[PDB]
Amino acid sequence: TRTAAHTHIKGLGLDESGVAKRVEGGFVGQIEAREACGVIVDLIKAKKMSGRAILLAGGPSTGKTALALAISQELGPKVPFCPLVGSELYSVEVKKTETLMENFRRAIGLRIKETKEVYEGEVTELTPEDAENPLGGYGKTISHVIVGLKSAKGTKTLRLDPTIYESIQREKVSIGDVIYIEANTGAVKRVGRSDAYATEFDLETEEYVPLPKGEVHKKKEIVQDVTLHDLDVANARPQGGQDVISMMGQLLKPKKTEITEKLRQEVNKVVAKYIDQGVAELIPGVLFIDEVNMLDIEIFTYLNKALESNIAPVVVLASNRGMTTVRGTEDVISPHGVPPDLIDRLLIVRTLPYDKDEIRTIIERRATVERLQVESSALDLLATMGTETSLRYALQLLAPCGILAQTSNRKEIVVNDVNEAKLLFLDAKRSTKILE
Amino acid sequence: VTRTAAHTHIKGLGLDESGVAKRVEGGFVGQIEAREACGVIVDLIKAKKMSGRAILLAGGPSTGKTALALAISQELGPKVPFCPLVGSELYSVEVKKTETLMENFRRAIGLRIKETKEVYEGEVTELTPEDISHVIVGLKSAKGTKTLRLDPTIYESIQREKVSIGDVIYIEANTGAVKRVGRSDAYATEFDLETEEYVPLPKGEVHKKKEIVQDVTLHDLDVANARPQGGQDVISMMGQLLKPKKTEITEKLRQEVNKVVAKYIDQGVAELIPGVLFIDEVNMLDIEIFTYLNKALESNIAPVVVLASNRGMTTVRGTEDVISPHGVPPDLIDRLLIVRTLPYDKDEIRTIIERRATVERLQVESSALDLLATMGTETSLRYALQLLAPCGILAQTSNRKEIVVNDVNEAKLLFLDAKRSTKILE
Amino acid sequence: SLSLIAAHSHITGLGLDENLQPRPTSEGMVGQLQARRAAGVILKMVQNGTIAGRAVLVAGPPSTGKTALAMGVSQSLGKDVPFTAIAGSEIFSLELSKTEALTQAFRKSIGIKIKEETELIEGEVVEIQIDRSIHKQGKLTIKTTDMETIYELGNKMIDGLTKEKVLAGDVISIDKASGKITKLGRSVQCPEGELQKRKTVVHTVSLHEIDVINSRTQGFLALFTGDTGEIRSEVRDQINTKVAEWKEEGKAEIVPGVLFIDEVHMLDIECFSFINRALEDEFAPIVMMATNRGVSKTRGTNYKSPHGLPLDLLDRSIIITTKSYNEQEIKTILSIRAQEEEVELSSDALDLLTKTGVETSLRYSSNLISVAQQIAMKRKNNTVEVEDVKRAYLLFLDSARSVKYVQENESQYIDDQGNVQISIAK
Amino acid sequence: LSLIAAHSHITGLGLDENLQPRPTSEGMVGQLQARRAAGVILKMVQNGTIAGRAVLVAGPPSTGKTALAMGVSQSLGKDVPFTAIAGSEIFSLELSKTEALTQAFRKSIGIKIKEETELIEGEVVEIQIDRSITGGHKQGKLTIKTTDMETIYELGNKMIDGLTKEKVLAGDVISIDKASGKITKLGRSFARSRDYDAMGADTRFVQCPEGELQKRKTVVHTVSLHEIDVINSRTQGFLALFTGDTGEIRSEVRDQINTKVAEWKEEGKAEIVPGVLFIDEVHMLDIECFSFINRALEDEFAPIVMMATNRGVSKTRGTNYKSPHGLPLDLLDRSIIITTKSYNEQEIKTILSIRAQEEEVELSSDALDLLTKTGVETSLRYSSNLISVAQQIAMKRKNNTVEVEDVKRAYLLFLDSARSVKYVQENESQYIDDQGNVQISIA
Amino acid sequence: SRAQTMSIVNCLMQLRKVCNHPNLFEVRPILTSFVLEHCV
DNA sequence: AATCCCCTTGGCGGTTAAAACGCGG
Ligand SMILES: Nc1ncnc2c1ncn2[C@@H]1O[C@H](COP(=O)(O)OP(=O)(O)OP(O)(O)=S)[C@@H](O)[C@H]1O
Ligand SMILES: Nc1ncnc2c1ncn2[C@@H]1O[C@H](COP(=O)(O)OP(=O)(O)O)[C@@H](O)[C@H]1O
Ligand SMILES: Nc1ncnc2c1ncn2[C@@H]1O[C@H](COP(=O)(O)OP(=O)(O)O)[C@@H](O)[C@H]1O
Ligand SMILES: Nc1ncnc2c1ncn2[C@@H]1O[C@H](COP(=O)(O)OP(=O)(O)O)[C@@H](O)[C@H]1O
Ligand SMILES: [Mg+2]
Ligand SMILES: [Mg+2]
Ligand SMILES: [Mg+2]
Ligand SMILES: [Mg+2]
Repeated sequence: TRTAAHTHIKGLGLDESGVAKRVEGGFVGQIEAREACGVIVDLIKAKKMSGRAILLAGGPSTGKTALALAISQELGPKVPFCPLVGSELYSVEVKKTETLMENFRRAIGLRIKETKEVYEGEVTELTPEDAENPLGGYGKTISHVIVGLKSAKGTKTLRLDPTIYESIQREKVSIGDVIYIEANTGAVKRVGRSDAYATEFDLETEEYVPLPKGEVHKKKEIVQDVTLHDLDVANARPQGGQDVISMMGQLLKPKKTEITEKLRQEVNKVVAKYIDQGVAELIPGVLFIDEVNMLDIEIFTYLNKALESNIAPVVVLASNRGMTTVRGTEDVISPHGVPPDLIDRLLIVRTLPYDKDEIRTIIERRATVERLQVESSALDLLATMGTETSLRYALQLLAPCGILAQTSNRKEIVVNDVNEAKLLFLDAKRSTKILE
Repeated sequence: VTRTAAHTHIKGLGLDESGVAKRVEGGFVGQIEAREACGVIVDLIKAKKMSGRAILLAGGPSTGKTALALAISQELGPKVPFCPLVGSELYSVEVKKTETLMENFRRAIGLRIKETKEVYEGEVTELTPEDISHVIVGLKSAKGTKTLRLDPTIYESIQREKVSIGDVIYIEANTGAVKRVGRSDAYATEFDLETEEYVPLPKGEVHKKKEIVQDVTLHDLDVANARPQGGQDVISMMGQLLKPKKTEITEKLRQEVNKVVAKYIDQGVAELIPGVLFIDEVNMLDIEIFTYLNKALESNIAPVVVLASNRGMTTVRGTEDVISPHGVPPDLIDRLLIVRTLPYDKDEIRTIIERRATVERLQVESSALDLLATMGTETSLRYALQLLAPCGILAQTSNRKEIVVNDVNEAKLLFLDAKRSTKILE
Repeated sequence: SLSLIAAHSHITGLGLDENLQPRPTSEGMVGQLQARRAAGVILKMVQNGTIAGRAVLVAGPPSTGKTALAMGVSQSLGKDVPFTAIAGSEIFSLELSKTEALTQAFRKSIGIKIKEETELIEGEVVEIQIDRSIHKQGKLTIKTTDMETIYELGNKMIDGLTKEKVLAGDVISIDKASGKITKLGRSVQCPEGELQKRKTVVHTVSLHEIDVINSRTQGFLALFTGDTGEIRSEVRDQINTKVAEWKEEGKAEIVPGVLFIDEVHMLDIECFSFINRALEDEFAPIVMMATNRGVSKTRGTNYKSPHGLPLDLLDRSIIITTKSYNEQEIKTILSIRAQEEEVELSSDALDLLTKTGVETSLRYSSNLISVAQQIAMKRKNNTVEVEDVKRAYLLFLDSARSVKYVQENESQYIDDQGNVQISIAK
Repeated sequence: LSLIAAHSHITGLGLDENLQPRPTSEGMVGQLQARRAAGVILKMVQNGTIAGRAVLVAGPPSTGKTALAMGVSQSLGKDVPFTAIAGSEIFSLELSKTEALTQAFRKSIGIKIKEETELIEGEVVEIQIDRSITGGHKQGKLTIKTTDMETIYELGNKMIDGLTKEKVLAGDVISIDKASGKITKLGRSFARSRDYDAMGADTRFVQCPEGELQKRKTVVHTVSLHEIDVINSRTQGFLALFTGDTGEIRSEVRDQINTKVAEWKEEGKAEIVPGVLFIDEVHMLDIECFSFINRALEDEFAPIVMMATNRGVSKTRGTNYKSPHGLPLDLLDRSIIITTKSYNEQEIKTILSIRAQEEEVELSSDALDLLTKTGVETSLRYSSNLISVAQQIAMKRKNNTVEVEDVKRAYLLFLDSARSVKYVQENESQYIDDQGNVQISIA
Repeated sequence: SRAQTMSIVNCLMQLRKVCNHPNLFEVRPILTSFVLEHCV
């Protein structure tokens, strides 16, 4: 399998009482940050509060993104988690504020369940009947239609409305075709031709499909997880309509538009009604904005208003710089490049740099997860190199070392392989020196 | 009878067979070395071998760079595609500057193709729908009759052209275009007054086939494969009124078009004519355009781009601290061969003025022409060139054909130079 | 794929042995031993496919072989593996955000191979019999090299054959499932065996292609028109999860590729911030970045940086450094270029070209070969001698000589302050 | 449709047969050198041979440069295109600067295609249209008469439909175009037999036409080159002629149109009438615009461009260096500059009198002298604007002439730039300064 | 020019055809767009 | 070794002599 930078991160690695083990879940160290993230994960699972914000402050290569991804893993794949970077907010189709709002509502998941009844099988009969008296209706005076469907467990004779007969005619269904009728909506679908009539003609273009399993009339409960933004998009750009105008609009590109507050309010009304009835349940997710430094002052000012809303996820922010002038402003030096007003709404989770033992353990774990064998001496050399230049430099130099060892038909990386890798691939400081 | 422009007297480079340039041929005076270099470049273009080659015509103002470019175009001939441009033309608002540059690159590469045209024409004798259904049409001519079956699109075209029995039509099979050319002559006297314009019954057989050679560019093929471009059907109308603006054509479309052109050449039905892209006032380009021009020149299918500038040690637009030889960053300069263009002395200015006067059908006295030459030397060559028309107008107003010194002095007192106007401002 | 000669046509590979040790001159590459060794390491990483989100910086002085190194890596990597090469100036678009453009570039370099097993009958048609309703009765006969049988048609097959209007005696191809019919000429070629064959067809697509296909009703046109627009992130998440599920099922495989940004020193700080995180996630290709400037101010920022790039990105990258060539390597590179351009240089001509390239620039000497060839052809000589190269040197100027001429005549060019002395007098 | 505007008083350049400017003619006063140069440019435009010349009009404000341009336009008259644009008009949102300049340049070249058409004119005698109910066959004949001949025409379907649409009757004099097919109702020959509705709405009789019933006439179609480009750019370009939204027309369209028009000229089908492009306040244009103007003037299908500038030495927009006229030296090298000077007292007085004649304001001698002194002191345009207000003040007084007291009242009520500047400097606290401070209270 | 150097009488008939009208040899083409066989 | 009958060819216009032909029975 492919090995990304954060594959080894499987979780926060905490005990039942909340204490963080020294080395668990792929993490090494960062005890206080891991405990704070665990408390935040508990707060998210509580599903009571809206607009809570935390900011992961620390230097480069400290573990901000690692902690965010650990939070995402701990919450599970049923809770929303929308990653972002500060640069992605600057769209060219709609204002940055609308993009931020869309991301906010993309992280409030809703689990909506609907019971659906379907009639499916192979058509055996189709006998339209007229009214008992010609004066009963208008024109064709078509009464009910009788259809016989066959399944693996038997047959059933259905009585259908003339609308369903019109749908059957539209879908071009003949005897022997496998069909699919939804009693929820009255929609008729043509699955294909039965395998029974596969050899009727030796050359024919028909998608032969097997007879449906189970009974003809099966009732199933369908559960889907959809974000609120999905409902907003569905309302803004509905896919219904078969007019020429409808199709022409379908062909057009889907440019982002400033979805009005009225549409959001109506969606919230219908969702609240369904949550009250028990049909749907709310799952507040998490919004992660990495490199918050790149946001403009306008985005931060709008964040101030967004975080006070009644429905707002837990925004987690990462900043790797301190005492930096805020983008879009000339004079406001701010603690983390984040305006002071937003900082007052935040809880800062400080993450601390690593020592040699932690770097060595990280290199060990990364080599293990990479399916690479590393000698102890070469591993100590890598640890010294990482504490000399950077952890990421060593972590990325591991792979070329393995390739070099393989080119010599060696199962494990030796110190000479690491030295040759250093000679072939430089670092930032050495590149700066050689270019000077 | 004829109009005159800045370079109407430039008919070519005036180079002999050996490559040496005569002092005065093809409307050029002096500039021998630049003419020889441009002749070498013309030979390179005619070789049709290299791609992405670039040269820079570097010199001061009013020195003969645009004239050299137009002379290269004349020497190459109308067969080859020569795309004139200005640095300011690449700052579009519908698509990015990179797309415009690439489109102009592919517009300067020529393709000549052979196509067989199937053409039907005759007087309609039957219009029977087959039942959106096919139409069965019967065409009669002076040599025979023929009955055809037309697709529904052609039926829609015929329907919207108001074609009835007795009308004469013209169906092009390849494109599906129907033109109602008029009503048959046999029905001219049916009524004494109607809007119908009558045409004779077509001669020859109804089914005609001809082979025509047509010149297209790669940009034409890209546009054809990218957006719908013609048609008399409402479907085509909606397809083209939808997505009307220019689009950023992808590399995939260009690669597929290149494969199609390679197939056409391999079959022998097409031949390639690489051409020239001329970008005048290249100093107006931003650093991004130059940076992409670095990559675009490395493409294996590119024209011989020629660039012209009249600036020295000027900073590059967009950057704030890059001083470059001609406003061109050093990365692009290394990709270029520079042809230096030199100023003109008094005798060559005099000859240029004389020939310009000869071109515009003016008569200039020798003393007046000497005064005009010395004032062009004093102020500017182009200033002396533009003074000719007012002098001729003044001479005509005095019922005098040849230009005299007094008319030149009057024109000088009426119209001023940049230096004189600035002095008046001071 | 017919095309003219580019500046990187001779580089047909990276020229490594089994032990990844580059030979002195192989596959069109000369010198750059350590750079080629590191490039081979990168190539092996790409071929393995187990490593994702690695950025390699190809830094060094100009005219050293950075783009040549990338081209060699691309050729040695071969086809059937994505390789997207975009200049840093292509990101800035009026229709796509810079982050969206970078995302699309990232997705373009990850390929997905999908195998489709289709049942198609191929043979030479003999007879077709279609009758009216007695809905439709039809029989077709297909002959091959060893069988001749009739097929009893159905309604839809009859409709399809009538729509195609297949004649007799022409090789035809019919798909049992899809129903598509592909026509071929009369049997040069002939049917080769059984009537109904079982051959799988593999489709190579990228993640971006799937995203655009699912973007709209007919989004696959946008892959050529370029009007994709900023795709919704939920669609990309759907594509990613379905690709994971398909790989688990084994019905589709992923082929990671290489993304090459030629001029990263033009991207702004937002682009680098995006790249930092885009590298971390899975399905991230290997990004190759080429830069030349030593220390410059990052676009969008007011501070210098070790390569024009922010320190956060440099921490995430491994740097491959290229070193300037010497006289012998210049000589052999020019020999390779001359062989590619079909120019027969003499020994003394090659030595003069080598000394000129060492003194001024390798690109300048490379460009002089074709001009020298054209000069010699004007003299009706086959081999290019010393005097032809000397005349090419005299006619065409390099950067240093042009700068010297501009500096010695700074009055006649337009300066940064906008002043020029057009008047030859005074 | 026009009102009394600033330059409404000039009907031409006022020149003799030898291009010698008259002391005062056609509305223009003084500016003898400028008027002679403008006449030379006028003759250059009328010749139609010299292409792509550039001419600059420089001078202090209120020296008559726009008046000179209006005089040139009036001397040109109709049938010779004149495109008056401002430097601010180029900077658009749907088109590039180069595209807008290209469209402005092409707007000044006119193409005339002359066609000969046959026209039927006469007074109807009898019209008769026979149509079957629930049937498509229609048959009709008409009798159209002239003073010397009368004839009957049996009509096709389309002519019957057209006459039915036009509501032609017996007492109608109509014209028929055999090619286009349009029917124009010129007038009536007599009354409509005294029916109830429409009793006396046809009193305006017209005389019966005279001569051959079917006579040939020539029709001239004048269309600018830009219109042809817009028509041939796309299929919907015809709508773009009125709506705008022409887009950036591809260069191939313009090249092909140029070739086709040159072929038309060589064939005698079309006559090309080049015109003048006039840019107000060219100093607002960017340096890119000036470079494009430099190149585009060398085209053979280019008009003659005239520009107005009063900035003296000033910073060219888009650059950080000052230039002699707000324009780069490259554009100054290929342009001939005509200069304008300040006006004497007598020239100001006669311009004021001309304006008073145009505004239909009767000024007394003393009032005119006071206005001239005020104009010399403050501004020509100030007194020009004061004339009409003085007329209104006189009307308020119920007097048909403007006296000195009316001008005094107008002077008191309405201020000049200098007086406003003085009042601002004296009371600076009552106005918002550049630093954003002002005192609102009075205590 | 071609007849100055073939038969002469056929050339005289061709010259008479020139004198009659140029359309006896070749009519001016009906320009129409190039058609690509299949899109990308 | 210098001169007559036919050649030598495009587009014309007559003008009989088979080709190919519904139909009548
Ligand atoms: N050697 C020459 N012989 C004849 N005519 C010339 C010569 N050099 C220039 N001209 C003409 O004089 C004018 C000079 O204009 P250009 O040749 O365009 O000069 P230029 O180098 O283009 O100046 P810029 O860069 O466009 S401001 C044109 O009308 C030329 O046709
Ligand atoms: N506590 C930790 N244990 C193990 N690996 C870590 C830890 N913190 C960071 N890393 C590793 O270091 C690298 C940098 O992490 P990341 O969070 O992306 O940097 P930053 O903190 O600057 O955003 C990651 O690949 C991650 O695997
Ligand atoms: N190692 C090499 N082997 C062969 N040719 C080379 C080599 N390095 C550079 N070249 C040639 O030099 C020319 C310019 O190199 P280029 O790729 O532009 O380098 P850079 O991008 O660093 O300037 C190319 O046409 C290439 O063919
Ligand atoms: N020579 C003149 N003859 C007649 N009227 C003039 C003359 N010069 C200026 N005017 C009048 O004075 C006013 C000056 O306007 P304008 O020409 O726009 O000034 P400027 O030359 O500063 O553009 C105009 O309304 C015009 O009618
Ligand atoms: Mg990170
Ligand atoms: Mg020029
Ligand atoms: Mg490069
Ligand atoms: Mg004005």
